[PDB]
Amino acid sequence: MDFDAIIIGAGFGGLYSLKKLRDDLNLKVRAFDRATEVGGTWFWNQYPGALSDSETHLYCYSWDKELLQEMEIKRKYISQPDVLAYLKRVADKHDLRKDIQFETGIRSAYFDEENSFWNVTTENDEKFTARFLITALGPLSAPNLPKIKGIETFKGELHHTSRWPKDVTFSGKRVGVIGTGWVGVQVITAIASQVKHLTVFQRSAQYSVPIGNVVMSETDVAKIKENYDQIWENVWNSALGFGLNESTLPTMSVSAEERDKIFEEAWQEGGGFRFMFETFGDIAVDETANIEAQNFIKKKISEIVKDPFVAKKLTPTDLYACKPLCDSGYYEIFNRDNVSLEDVKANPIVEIKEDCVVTADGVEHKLDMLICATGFDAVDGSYKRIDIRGKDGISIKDHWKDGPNSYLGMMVSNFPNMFMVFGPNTPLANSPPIIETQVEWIADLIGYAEDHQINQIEATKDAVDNWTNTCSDIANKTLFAKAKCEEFGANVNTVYLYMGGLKEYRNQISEVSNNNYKGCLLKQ
Ligand SMILES: Cc1cc2nc3c(=O)[nH]c(=O)nc-3n(C[C@H](O)[C@H](O)[C@H](O)COP(=O)(O)OP(=O)(O)OC[C@H]3O[C@@H](n4cnc5c(N)ncnc54)[C@H](O)[C@@H]3O)c2cc1C
Repeated sequence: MDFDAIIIGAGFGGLYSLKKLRDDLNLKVRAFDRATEVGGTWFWNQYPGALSDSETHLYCYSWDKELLQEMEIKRKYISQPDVLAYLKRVADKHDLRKDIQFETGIRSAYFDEENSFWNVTTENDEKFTARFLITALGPLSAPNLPKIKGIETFKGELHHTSRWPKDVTFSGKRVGVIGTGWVGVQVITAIASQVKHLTVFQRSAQYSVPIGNVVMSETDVAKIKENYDQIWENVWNSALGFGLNESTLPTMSVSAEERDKIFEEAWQEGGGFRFMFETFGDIAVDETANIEAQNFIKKKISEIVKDPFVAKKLTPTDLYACKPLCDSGYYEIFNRDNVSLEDVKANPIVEIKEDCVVTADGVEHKLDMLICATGFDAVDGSYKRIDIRGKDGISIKDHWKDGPNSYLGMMVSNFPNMFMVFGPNTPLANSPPIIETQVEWIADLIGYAEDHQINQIEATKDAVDNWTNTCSDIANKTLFAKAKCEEFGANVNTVYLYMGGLKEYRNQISEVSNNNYKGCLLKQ
């Protein structure tokens, strides 16, 4: 056996997994990533305007109190270069890179039932054995594309936001962006003032609220650092872990004037989860409440965008649901003389040619640069790109052919000694706290197994199915089921997130570890 544990991924999840298993459990560990450096999604996504949804002081690890006191809190939210710099400092400080093998994709992982360990094979045909396999593959996968006809004929710059190259310049160029979601809102806002002309190809108009990303004073920062213990206690006692005052107030239980005041206060403070969950307690649950949130944003759109026909084209016709978006000046962009909005739901893209995007009306939109601002695949995307075989050689893709599943978001029946970080049916909450929660639970179970000579840990089918039912029962009280959210698993009816909150999740998994790991088979 080469290692006690093998870790796939060197983002937030894989890095803390390595720290806990190597330095706290004193195990022999190796992590692998295709990336050339740590950071995960913050290494891969380097597009213009990439920015956290979580406020800076909470989008980080909490377990190293020296790091908390040391860390840079430059603005209220944190840019992609600065998240990457942070994670590199973590790897510096805890000497992680010597046990990470970079530029190394994992092709397959086959469980050896005779030896109760995993046979792991890299894409360069290196074989490694390890008792435990930690799959820290992240909650999102890159989504490829149904090829637009003729895309291969385009002779200008063709950039995908999931593989954004260095050295891109914008001045003097006609630029187009396909995609107006999470990523597209950030890219469009960042580049509109830099290009000669911007054409935005909008397939679905989405809601977005201001992010309110401001510089943090030394005073601001000192008071956060003085109160950090209480700040994290509030995280662990919350549903979402975003530092919000999570509301229980029903939207329709106050007057129209008081409702507008509450929305306006959130709009001015900024933040997508703030607008959706600090204002009232039923926006994601009650359609009448949700329409109030919709209308507030639609009214802001009509006030910001002066041309009422442009404002109409930007105005959504859907539920205010899915992961809430925020922006640094998105609707304002459409007042610019050098910006054109194309509704490609009404006027679809039908072809790309050597110098243009062609819409169904026959119009050739001439471009020097075309940007595909893509969405993301759900969690199981990264898993079916690895040939993972468990008991009886059944693959993870086959085991999940009828929909992904898990016990607690961390274990899959028929896949012993494998632990997922951010696997299917993990809570919806701020990611670093979820990740620390899961990594610490896995390490407690693994350290337990080492102390009790147990060498095969497996969730039962009944435990997996009960968790699917638990998640289904919560998720179907909400509008997220009805809203068809790609990042929650609508393209895999079902929402593959535990939506009972971080505090309740930590109660659920602590009950399991406290009751002799019920739902798990512990074998010697
Ligand atoms: C632009 C953007 C902004 C975000 N902002 C927020 C935010 O504000 N708040 C929040 O809570 N979440 C946010 N997220 C969600 C984000 O996924 C998490 O916060 C967190 O970064 C996930 O870390 P991870 O280590 O779990 O996964 P990742 O960072 O995705 O790391 C997974 C790693 O696994 C590697 N890997 C996968 N398959 C293989 C293989 N076969 N072989 C080798 N390596 C492999 C990948 O290369 C990747 O580096 C954001 C995501 C994006 C894309």
